[PDB]
Amino acid sequence: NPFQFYLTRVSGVKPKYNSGALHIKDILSPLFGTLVSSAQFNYCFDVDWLVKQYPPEFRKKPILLVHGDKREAKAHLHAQAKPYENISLCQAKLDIAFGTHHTKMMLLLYEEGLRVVIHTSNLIHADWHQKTQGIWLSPLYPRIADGTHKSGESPTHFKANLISYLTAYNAPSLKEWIDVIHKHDLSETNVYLIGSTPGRFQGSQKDNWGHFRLKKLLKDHASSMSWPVVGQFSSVGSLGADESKWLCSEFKESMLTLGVPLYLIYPSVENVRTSLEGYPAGGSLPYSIQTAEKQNWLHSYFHKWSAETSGRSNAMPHIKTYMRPSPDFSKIAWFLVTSANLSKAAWGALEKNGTQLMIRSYELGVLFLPSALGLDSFKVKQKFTFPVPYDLPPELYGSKDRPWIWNIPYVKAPDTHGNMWVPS
Ligand SMILES: NC[C@@H](O)c1ccc(O)cc1
Repeated sequence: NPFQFYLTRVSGVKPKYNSGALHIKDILSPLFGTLVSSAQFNYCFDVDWLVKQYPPEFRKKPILLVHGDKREAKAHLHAQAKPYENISLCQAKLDIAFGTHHTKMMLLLYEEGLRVVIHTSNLIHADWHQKTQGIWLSPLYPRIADGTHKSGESPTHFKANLISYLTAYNAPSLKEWIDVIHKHDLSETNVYLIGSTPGRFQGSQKDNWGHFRLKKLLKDHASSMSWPVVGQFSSVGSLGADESKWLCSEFKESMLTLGVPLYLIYPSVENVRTSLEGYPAGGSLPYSIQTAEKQNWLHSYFHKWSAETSGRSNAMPHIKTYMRPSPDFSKIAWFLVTSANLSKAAWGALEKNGTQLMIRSYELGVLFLPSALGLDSFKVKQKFTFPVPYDLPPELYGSKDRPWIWNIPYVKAPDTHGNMWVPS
């Protein structure tokens, strides 16, 4: 299994649909290594819940929480953590407004080596219960024989890329994790790291982050051959007055690079209503009427959530993925799993006559390139060759479908649990 790409367990589907699926408890289990220390980067945290996901024997090992909370929210987080002597926090600077620290990553230091986990789930019960979420598991990275001279680097430059990502936080607690990574052999890594970090980037620095980083990797590491682009996400930023402002111009341009139809997959009201969760799934799909009414054009790009291949049609997506399938959808030129949703905040927007990339948020993903495996393309695994976790080709919204919008009421039809949705 070259990909090490997994979905989270979904409770309440047939056990067959959970066979190759992982819950956080499985990720933190002793079968994965003898835990010594860990860092949990994320957006939302339930500390009590989180600590319980660790095996009892490991529950007292040091844990660093890397978050972006401020003021009263920071207060609350610290409050959640206080009861736990072994937990420290690192507040990631968010110097630009409307930025979030959105990256989901685990750094797991064991007696036997180091593991890196890049995934899409918040550290709260509901994100791991009945949602479709994605996980990439690094291999167990051995410690470098403390008597040998080696970089421990991979052909994909993952090790240096991860260190640069951590370096940008400028945070004392992360330097220690940077030192740990220095000491390990990450050479077996076959994926590319794609990060976002807050900033306004000029010249050479453009290629380091966001969609320009992706564009750069696709230039150097794919090659060419009406192959569509597919984008799949749970949050939608303000994209501009029309497609030419950002979506089809700079964003899609990065995405189509190699060496054009755009399918966007976003849950409809109907997908949410009949989900395992019902309407409360919409709490994790925060598309506001405010934003949506500014850009009604975007919605003709939208396709339904359907995941029969993985049995998760009813498990609302909090995973985010982007990919480049062939015209018949039987193959792909690459696959990206990331925390980045469909927003300029996450991906970057060009400022000052296209000479500046402005990014608002921390985001992190892994890119699977056939070349890193010595292939030209991946065959799509038809029934959850790359494991595409949702159905192809994507299915267009019906005429009566609407995109889920979180902050309006739905009272005409009850959801899966006989409830309505009246936000307020
Ligand atoms: N339910 C919390 C809400 O703020 C939220 C919504 C979507 C996310 O990805 C993360 C958090």
